Amino acid sequence: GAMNSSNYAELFNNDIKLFVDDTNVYRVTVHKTFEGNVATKAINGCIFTLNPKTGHLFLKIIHTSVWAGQKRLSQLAKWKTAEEVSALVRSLPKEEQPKQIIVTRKAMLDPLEVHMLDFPNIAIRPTELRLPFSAAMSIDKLSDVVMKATEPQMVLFNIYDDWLDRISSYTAFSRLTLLLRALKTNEESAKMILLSDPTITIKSYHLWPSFTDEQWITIESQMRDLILTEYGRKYNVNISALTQTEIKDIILGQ
Amino acid sequence: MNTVPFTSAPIEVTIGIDQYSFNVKENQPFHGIKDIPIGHVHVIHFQHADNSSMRYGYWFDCRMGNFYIQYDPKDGLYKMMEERDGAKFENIVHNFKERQMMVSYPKIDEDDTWYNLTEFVQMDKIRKIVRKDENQFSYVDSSMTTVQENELSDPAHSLNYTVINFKSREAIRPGHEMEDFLDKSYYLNTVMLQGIFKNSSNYFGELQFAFLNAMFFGNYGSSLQWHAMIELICSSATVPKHMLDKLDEILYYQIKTLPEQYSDILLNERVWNICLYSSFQKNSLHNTEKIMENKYPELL
Ligand SMILES: O=S(=O)(NCc1ccco1)c1ccccc1F
Repeated sequence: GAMNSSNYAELFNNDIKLFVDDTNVYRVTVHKTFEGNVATKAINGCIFTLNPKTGHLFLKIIHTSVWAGQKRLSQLAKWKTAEEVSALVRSLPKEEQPKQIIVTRKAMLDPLEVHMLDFPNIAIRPTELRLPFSAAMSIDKLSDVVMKATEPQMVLFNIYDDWLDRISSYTAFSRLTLLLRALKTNEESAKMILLSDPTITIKSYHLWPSFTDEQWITIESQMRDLILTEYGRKYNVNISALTQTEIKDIILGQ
Repeated sequence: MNTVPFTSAPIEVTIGIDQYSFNVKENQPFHGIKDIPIGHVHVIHFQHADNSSMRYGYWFDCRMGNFYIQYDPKDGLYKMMEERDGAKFENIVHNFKERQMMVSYPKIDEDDTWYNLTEFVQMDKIRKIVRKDENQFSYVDSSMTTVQENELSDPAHSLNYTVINFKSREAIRPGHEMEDFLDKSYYLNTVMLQGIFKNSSNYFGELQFAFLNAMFFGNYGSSLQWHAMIELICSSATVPKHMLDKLDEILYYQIKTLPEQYSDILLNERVWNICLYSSFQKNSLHNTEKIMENKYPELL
């Protein structure tokens, strides 16, 4: 059924699964026209399709040309996402096809189910988890490839860099969700934390800096404090009063 | 005017004939129903006074044979049977009529209700939904499941309604996923009308039969079929004008006839709200929308 807190370890078992997030597929800037009406201008988007076990990211770039002369774009964006996910599954060898696809937004269930009728053994699932995959466009290298695309393009990333050499996919996924949650709540501060030591660089073939296990623990701390700081600034709450049980619950709760 | 004689009424029972019903007492000298209008299918139905789970009946057409009811004390129900001997049957009916032991099918002359509910329903189509080829009449009850319900357990006792499934390969052409899912016109017009039903009359006949089984037996799978067939039309942008006008008439008489008190179990909130207020055909069912709004405004 629905993916939640109760069945979270299932993400890291040996059944191939993909998360699909469609938040960044249809992206617009809203502006005034000369006559003082409002209009949108579409920018390049992307489907965020992630194997939470391996870190393999299938970033399908959605070029603005997709939308030309189309109506009801927010509805079309769901169906185009479902088409591209189904085309990706079909492109994978049988033993690489997912057994489950978890959609981050329930409006994707019918579009994806209808595009995947050829795959009746692939379970299409919602999640109760509030996942911060919208913040994918706050990862510089991902934003750059989307913005520069002049045509439809698929780009393959490992969103965990080389972390699985040292940690489990459970820990890699928690690290990724905490990073994305921070970037989503305060991008400026999140990035400042990630670059605060210019000696720790991002390798050409990586998205994140080359932190030691010790530096990752410190960074993870600073990210939690940022999420807490921002939750404090948001709700007008004295955070210095909070307990560790109170605290844990608002990154969880978030 | 045709007659369905009863051998006897050994158990207390509510007997239905089409939209009419009357209570018969244990061993009441009831010998059946006369003046049944020729030209239409009919349904005789039963609800035992001692056990309301026992809810069942027979679709028949008096043009196809001489039918009577006889209680079977072993299977514990009123069974329909065909009398082959024309002269025996005529003599049975004549006696019971002379002794006035028959209720008269109580049709008001102004009243087109039964015609309006059964306009497209034909015994030959019923006999394909309800498979029992040795009889010319068809048994239905409250618990019989549909072929579709049995896919998601006894095939011989099933209602073989046409399977409609909006999220099936049948409903959705490869490469027209969004178009076919949001506008069911292809599924309605090519797959169902041209392909399976051959014409709108057969489609309406199954729709009407599904409603009637839902209303007279509280058959849940029939209710599901009636709603699917309404939704498939209302969710199609392209429907012949004659079908829309006829659908409005069909549905109006169904809503008109539904017992006020059964609205809650027999009407699907989501389908009706969608069909009357959201769908392509939201403005095409004036009669139906007016009777629903005036009779069942809570549901909406
Ligand atoms: O946004 S990134 O592409 N990745 C995440 C990030 C932010 C800071 C460190 O890592 C990036 C930003 C700034 C400098 C190098 C980079 F790799």
